[PDB]
Amino acid sequence: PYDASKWEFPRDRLKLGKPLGRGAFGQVIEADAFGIDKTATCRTVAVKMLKEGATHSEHRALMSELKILIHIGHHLNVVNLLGACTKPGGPLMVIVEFCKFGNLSTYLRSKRNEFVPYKVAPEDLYKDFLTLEHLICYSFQVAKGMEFLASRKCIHRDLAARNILLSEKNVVKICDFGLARDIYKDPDYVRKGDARLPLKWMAPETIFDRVYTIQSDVWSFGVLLWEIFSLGASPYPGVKIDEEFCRRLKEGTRMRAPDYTTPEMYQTMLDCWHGEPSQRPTFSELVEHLGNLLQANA
Ligand SMILES: CC#CC1=Nc2ccc(NC(=O)Cc3ncc(Oc4ccnc5cc(OC)ccc45)cc3OC)cc2C(C)(C)O1
Repeated sequence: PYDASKWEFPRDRLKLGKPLGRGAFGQVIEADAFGIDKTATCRTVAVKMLKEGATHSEHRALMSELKILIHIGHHLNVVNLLGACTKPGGPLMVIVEFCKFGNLSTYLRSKRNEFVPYKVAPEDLYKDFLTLEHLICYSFQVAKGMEFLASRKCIHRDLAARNILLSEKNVVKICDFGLARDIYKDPDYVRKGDARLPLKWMAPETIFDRVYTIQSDVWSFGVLLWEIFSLGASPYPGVKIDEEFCRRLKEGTRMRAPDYTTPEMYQTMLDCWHGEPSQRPTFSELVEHLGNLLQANA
């Protein structure tokens, strides 16, 4: 359902700005919302809306997404829904908290040179570098977000570092650009049947049987871990994404360890990549595991 008394935000109280992500039919825009949260307070927000080319079907899909985000609720590691513009005579707009640093994939890749496994040096004390603690922390935060989302009976279907955002104080948030990404222009999406699917993140039961579950999200999570500990590299490097790739993956062929991983983190990847979906760990198990890794790290 949609409770307008709670979620409806007047279009006039929203000041639209620069594009944040653009698709063919959808887009995410930066905006200035007046009193969306705390009474009479300006706040930077990100708005998802449709663009030229979009049809009634994309409009329907955007309303479903808004209703799903309403149903989800608040969690520190899930992008937070602030409101919506659903009234006639204007476009449908889904408003969320702004995440300053953008997607995790671009962010890690940009900071790849500023990576030091451990900050042991006394001179390095006052420098904003990426450490193994930071990477384990992001991995653990995504798992807490995915555990929360699992408890809400949701399935993501496109978990990847491109769908993780970085906010202030190293807080990561799960998101879904969806229509705000041009998948027909994007290389992470490969043509399979009548659609463009994120093949490199998909579990084998999804590539062949089109079966999406919380455990197939765990597989994607394993691929996301590879993205994190590769510092934003593209999965399966040098591999042609075709029928031979799909065949080998079902047989048990896995990715090699990324250049910045710890043996245990690659083991956690391998566990997430177990062929049988029931044998892959749960998000609740990954929270405790990654939580222990972060406590041992200190
Ligand atoms: C189990 C499970 C699960 C599960 N989890 C979800 C989590 C999130 C969503 N949808 C969204 O977040 C919509 C959305 N995504 C990214 C958006 O882009 C941004 C925002 C904030 N800051 C951004 C800064 C930026 O550059 C600096 C650039 C972009 C940004 C906006 C935006 O809405 C407006 C959907 C789901 C579904 C699939 C329903 O399921």
